[PDB]
Amino acid sequence: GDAWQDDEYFGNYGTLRLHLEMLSDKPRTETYRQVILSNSAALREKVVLDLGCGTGVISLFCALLAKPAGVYAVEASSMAEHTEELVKQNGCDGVVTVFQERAENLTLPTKVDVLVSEWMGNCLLFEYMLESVLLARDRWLKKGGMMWPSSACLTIVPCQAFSDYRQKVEFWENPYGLNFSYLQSLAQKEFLSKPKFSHHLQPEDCLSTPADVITLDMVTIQVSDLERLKGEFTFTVEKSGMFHGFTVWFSAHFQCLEEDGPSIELNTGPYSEITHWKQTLFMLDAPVSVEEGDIIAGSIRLQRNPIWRRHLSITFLWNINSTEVSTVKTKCFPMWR
Amino acid sequence: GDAWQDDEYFGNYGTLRLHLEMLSDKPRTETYRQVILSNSAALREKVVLDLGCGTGVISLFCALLAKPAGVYAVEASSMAEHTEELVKQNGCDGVVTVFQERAENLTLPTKVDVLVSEWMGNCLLFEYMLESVLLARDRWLKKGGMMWPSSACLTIVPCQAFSDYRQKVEFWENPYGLNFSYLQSLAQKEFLSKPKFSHHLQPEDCLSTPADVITLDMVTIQVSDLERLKGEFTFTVEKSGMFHGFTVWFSAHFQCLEEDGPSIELNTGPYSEITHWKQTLFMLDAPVSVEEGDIIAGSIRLQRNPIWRRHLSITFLWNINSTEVSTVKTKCFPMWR
Ligand SMILES: Nc1ncnc2c1ncn2[C@@H]1O[C@H](CSCC[C@H](N)C(=O)O)[C@@H](O)[C@H]1O
Ligand SMILES: Nc1ncnc2c1ncn2[C@@H]1O[C@H](CSCC[C@H](N)C(=O)O)[C@@H](O)[C@H]1O
Ligand SMILES: [Cl-]
Ligand SMILES: [Cl-]
Ligand code: NA
Ligand code: NA
Ligand code: NA
Ligand code: NA
Repeated sequence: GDAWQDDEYFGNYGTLRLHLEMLSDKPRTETYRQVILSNSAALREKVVLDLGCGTGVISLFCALLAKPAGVYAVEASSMAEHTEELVKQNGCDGVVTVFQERAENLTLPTKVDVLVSEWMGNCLLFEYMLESVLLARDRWLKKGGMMWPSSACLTIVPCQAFSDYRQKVEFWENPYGLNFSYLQSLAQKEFLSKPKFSHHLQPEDCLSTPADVITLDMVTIQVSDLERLKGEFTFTVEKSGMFHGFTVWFSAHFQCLEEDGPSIELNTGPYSEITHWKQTLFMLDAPVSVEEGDIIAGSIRLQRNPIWRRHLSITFLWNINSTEVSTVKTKCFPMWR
Repeated sequence: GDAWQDDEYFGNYGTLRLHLEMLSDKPRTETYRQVILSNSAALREKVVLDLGCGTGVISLFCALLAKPAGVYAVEASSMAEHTEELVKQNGCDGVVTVFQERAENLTLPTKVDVLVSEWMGNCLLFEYMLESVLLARDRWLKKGGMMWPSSACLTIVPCQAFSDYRQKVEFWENPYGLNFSYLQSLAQKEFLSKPKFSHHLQPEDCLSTPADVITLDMVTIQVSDLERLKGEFTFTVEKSGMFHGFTVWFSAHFQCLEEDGPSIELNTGPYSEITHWKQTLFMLDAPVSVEEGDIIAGSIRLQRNPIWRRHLSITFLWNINSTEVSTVKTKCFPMWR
């Protein structure tokens, strides 16, 4: 409710702006289309729950690209009223049923064989729609049923971010020949203490090979596991450069309904086609130069905000060519836009 | 106060984000630098009022690139506390005095010879800082004194906007093969009823030569003139194309202090270097095809909001190859972000 900021959250999803962004994201939307196509024969006579269907696009993929026994399209925002009309104008109202309900207070006619949802936020967990997905899974997913995505993982890499640091911090040293360096302290707090959403990381700015640090198993994960997620990492710097911070993204995996089948992946990283999530940048307070062979090791922690339940803080701990504790640095980034 | 949303307006100018945007705007900031340089000798022993000085950059241009008798740097936001320190760290605290005051409640030691300000908003008038500038002019500018800018004008052109109309309106006809055309009515209201700030108009999308429609004389204009500004226009379409709407920008002119001197111009239009204002796009409800020789004539009206005094509505009236009144179309755009 108020702790979930549901008025603002679902109010935003009642306008076309966010849905235009999702549907204009071709890698994202086509991935879900490909999952339905790759599993078309296996979906026949299955009951599908599309949790948070928005405009209903995923439900329409299920009803038009396969032959399920039924599709339950669930959407809590005011968009559901239009989704019902869209389903009917695409000739699917006999298979797709629209429920204008929250997953938490959901009443469905039957349990389901497949629960498909697009719940991933920035750095995977932001806004914690995953909680709603897990609650609907526990109540409505039949034993042996399929979660789509079936697993997800958080991936990070040490990176260079020259343009960001120069434009936001070093800029103040001599703009037009004026000494504005007195503002650099304020610039570090205002521009570097928060994550930068919609960062486009270039491959040449990666200082090492990216590593998966946290992996979520969508069948076994529980709501209580989401309060604090942690992963260790150790990076060998592969090219000499400037360590400005960490870039974070995620992947989502869609297991085939049949063991012998194709598994489909949605990757939001720098080596894949850009998505509306792009990547997320976490700047250090001060950059440090590094050379090939340097070891950057530590951990990342995603700590859910105890009061504002759609928010979290991301804490990096890292050490460069060292194991001691007096050398360890840490920075905590509140995840707010 | 509340009708001026001063808490939010001056709160925004208390952070570095907006000042970084202004100072990173090289055409904007260098223009004011060039005005000071071009008038350096004429500014000697003059008293200068920098109204809304922000970080104090314009005041520092005056004290460092000329020899004025004194510079009054006035800033109502919390940035003024830092501006005072910036002035001192640039060795100008003997010439520049910082006043953390609103122009409306301003108490200066003397009247001034020059009133310089960067007050222009989107479509020139947005947020109506010009009102504050005119009130300070009436009280503090000596007779014969100089306003900088000394004049400004609003410029518009009929234009093509294919990408905007396709991405926001036509997109819904067949996304991924689905018929979402039922959403086009909602898309027209959500995406086309409001102005699009930060539009980058390309030269090849101009359907005619741009025309100045409203011109403001900064010495003679009065606050009461700002309630309703109107200008007529008539465009001969120079290339066959698609009439998607109107693009609007402005120019500001800086008269030399001496008659025989260079006059300097800041232009935010498509034939000039891009500024942080870019241009502003006003989309029609439905595009119309036009051919070379077609006449698009009508008027534009900037009507100040009577309640929310930093806002306005922009009303276009236009007619294509016609003089009658039953053929006239009109669209009113509320100026909100
Ligand atoms: N607890 C909940 N119950 C029902 N719907 C929810 C929900 N939490 C989020 N949603 C909805 O899930 C949607 C997430 S965005 C994805 C929309 C659509 N499935 C697509 O892929 O294009 C939003 O419309 C949001 O309103
Ligand atoms: N009525 C008023 N009194 C004092 N300052 C005002 C004002 N209205 C606007 N301002 C200030 O004027 C500034 C406008 S932006 C320009 C800042 C600076 N002169 C530069 O060119 O970089 C803001 O800092 C704003 O706070
Ligand atoms: Cl300078
Ligand atoms: Cl399809
Ligand atoms: Na409904
Ligand atoms: Na991976
Ligand atoms: Na002060
Ligand atoms: Na002009």
